[PDB]
Amino acid sequence: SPPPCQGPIEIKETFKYINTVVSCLVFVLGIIGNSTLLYIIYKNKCMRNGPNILIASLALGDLLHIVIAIPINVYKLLAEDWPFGAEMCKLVPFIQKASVGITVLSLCALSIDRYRAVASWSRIKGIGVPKWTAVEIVLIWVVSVVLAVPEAIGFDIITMDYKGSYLRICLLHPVQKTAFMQFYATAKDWWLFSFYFCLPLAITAFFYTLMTCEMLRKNIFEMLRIDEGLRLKIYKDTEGYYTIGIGHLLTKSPSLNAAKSELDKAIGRNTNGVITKDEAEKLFNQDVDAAVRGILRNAKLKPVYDSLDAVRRAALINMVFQMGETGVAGFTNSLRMLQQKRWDEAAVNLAKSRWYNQTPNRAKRVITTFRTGTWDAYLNDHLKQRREVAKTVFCLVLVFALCWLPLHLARILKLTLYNQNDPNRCELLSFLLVLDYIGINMASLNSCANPIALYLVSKRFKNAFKSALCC
Amino acid sequence: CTCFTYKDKECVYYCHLDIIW
Ligand SMILES: CCCCCCCC/C=C/CCCCCCCC(=O)OC[C@H](O)CO
Ligand SMILES: CCCCCCCC/C=C/CCCCCCCC(=O)OC[C@H](O)CO
Ligand SMILES: CCCCCCCC/C=C\CCCCCCCC(=O)OC[C@H](O)CO
Ligand SMILES: CCCCCCCC/C=C\CCCCCCCC(=O)OC[C@H](O)CO
Ligand SMILES: CCCCCCCC/C=C\CCCCCCCC(=O)OC[C@H](O)CO
Ligand SMILES: CCCCCCCC/C=C\CCCCCCCC(=O)OC[C@H](O)CO
Ligand SMILES: CCCCCCCC/C=C\CCCCCCCC(=O)OC[C@H](O)CO
Ligand SMILES: CCCCCCCC/C=C\CCCCCCCC(=O)OC[C@H](O)CO
Ligand SMILES: CCCCCCCC/C=C\CCCCCCCC(=O)OC[C@H](O)CO
Repeated sequence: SPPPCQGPIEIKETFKYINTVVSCLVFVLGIIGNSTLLYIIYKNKCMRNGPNILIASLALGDLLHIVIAIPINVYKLLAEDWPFGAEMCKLVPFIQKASVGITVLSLCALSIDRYRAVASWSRIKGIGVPKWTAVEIVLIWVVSVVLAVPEAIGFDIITMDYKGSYLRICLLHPVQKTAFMQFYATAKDWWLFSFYFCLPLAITAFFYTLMTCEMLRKNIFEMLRIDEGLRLKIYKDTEGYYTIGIGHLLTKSPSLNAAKSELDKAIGRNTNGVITKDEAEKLFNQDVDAAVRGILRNAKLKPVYDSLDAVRRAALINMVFQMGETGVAGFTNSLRMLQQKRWDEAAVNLAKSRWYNQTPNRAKRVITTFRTGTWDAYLNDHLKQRREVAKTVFCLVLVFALCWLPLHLARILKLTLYNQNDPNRCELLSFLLVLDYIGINMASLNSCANPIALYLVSKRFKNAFKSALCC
Repeated sequence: CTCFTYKDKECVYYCHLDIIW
């Protein structure tokens, strides 16, 4: 039997003041933001697509979480009591974990949907809400609800005499009745850390990484499409040679039939000299892989290519597409400047070349890419859209991680540091109370923060919030 | 909030003051 403590368990009033001000701000701001987000999505037929319906599910989860988590924990902090009976003792943490499930599974679903939007070539572009997304969301909600059931079984009101005074305490009571519930009581906080924090962080980081890798390939395609054109019919390049797609040389033979037979071989069907954009994109991706393999077999180009970031690598591939491996190797001083990361110097030197004199528009764009390491010289609607999708996913995931980490660390610290035999353990318990109430406020700040992140990252949402709130 | 045993009245009192989570 554990000894009593030598010191008190208490929460200082100054902390109660600060924490309650934060709670009220998160509550008011979170209800307004997520309600306005939902109204934006419902009111505008232009806002009802795959991802925004998933965002609607996230926003509903935000509202559910804020309403179930903040008021009851403000009350516990100030009243230090439980007047609501056993049924509410079970229902509140049940609904609370259901709403966390909806939040994290909706975030996961959004990261997968945004990846699919970049990677799928057969996805029909348009305003529709796919059949599967409707069942996707129902499953998210059913699963979130089922996974929260142990909270409703395990929580209950117990009574104790504590140094004279009778207390009624709502908690996940020790001594659960079945083997499963006993295990849940001991593992719950590792379960929440694993399934509701680590696992969605791993899933969204994985799909975000797949998505940004794919966006890099799309950007190289768009860059060379701007500089060399996408030609779906066989044409003759500046030297007279039959070519197709994005500068894909078919043959140097003067026979159009010979070019057609090569084309049919590379595509695997009878094209009669005409291919689809998807076919040209696959051809282009192979041409890029081949150009890269050649760059890495070239002792003058490999050191430079290795040292460059992914964007500047694309500019180098761009020059190799235009003038071949041997021509690019001729820029000896410019390649050295690039390898030493003297961007502005390399940019001024490249503009003094015969290459710039012959194709100045293209060279200016490639040089801007070398100078800045950005895609700015190739900005079009597809690039603006990709930047925004990337920033949306990154920001939602990062704010999730930062907001929810404190509450998990609070529960893990108790698991790892609390020694029930220590007569001084109530100083740790008093500290954990502070971390816990902070953790609740930070977790609810996530629900409050999601509408704000969309406002700042998405021009479409920014203007939608303006119409709904500033008018 | 949970505790290893009911007999740890300090932990149970802490759960009485603690967040619902
Ligand atoms: C407990 C034993 C197992 C029983 C568990 C099942 C019963 C509770 C589940 C309810 C979720 C039902 C699906 C509700 C889906 C709501 C989705 C939603 O609101 O998404 C907004 C979006 O705008 C949509 O178009
Ligand atoms: C415990 C951690 C506490 C703090 C945790 C954060 C939660 C509160 C933040 C809300 C704003 C979040 C969204 C901020 C988005 C930044 C602006 C932005 O992304 O702009 C993109 C623009 O298109 C090009 O930069
Ligand atoms: C109005 C909506 C648009 C504007 C958006 C911002 C709104 C801010 C309003 C309220 C948050 C702050 C209210 C502060 C309430 C403080 C109560 C309090 O601190 O009392 C606890 C005390 O410690 C007990 O011992
Ligand atoms: C099923 C859905 C459940 C929905 C949520 C149900 C729980 C809401 C309960 C209380 C919120 C109270 C908000 C803050 C009220 C503070 C009052 C207080 O703390 O009392 C002062 C104390 O007596 C000083 O000594
Ligand atoms: C997330 C928003 C929607 C939330 C609502 C969705 C609809 C509720 C459906 C099923 C819940 C079933 C409740 C689980 C049954 C209660 C178990 C229980 O009370 O166990 C006590 C124990 O036996 C000691 O007496
Ligand atoms: C950049 C993101 C990469 C993808 C995400 C990978 C999965 C996320 C797992 C952990 C993140 C948080 C880790 C830090 C949080 C504290 C962990 C901790 O305290 O545990 C120590 C030990 O287990 C005794 O408790
Ligand atoms: C923005 C997201 C990141 C913010 C993350 C905030 C996490 C919690 C902060 C500090 C806890 C540091 C640990 C404090 C340990 C106190 C040790 C103690 O008080 O006692 C030890 C005990 O006696 C031994 O049995
Ligand atoms: C007159 C009102 C106060 C003046 C204005 C202050 C502004 C507060 C802002 C940041 C403070 C950081 C808060 C960090 C919370 C830590 C609380 C804590 O650790 O206290 C536990 C104590 O040990 C229990 O025994
Ligand atoms: C957008 C960014 C929002 C930023 C918002 C402000 C962040 C302030 C948070 C923590 C500072 C707290 C400093 C450390 C507090 C704990 C120190 C400690 O160990 O307390 C002693 C303990 O109470 C002995 O009983």
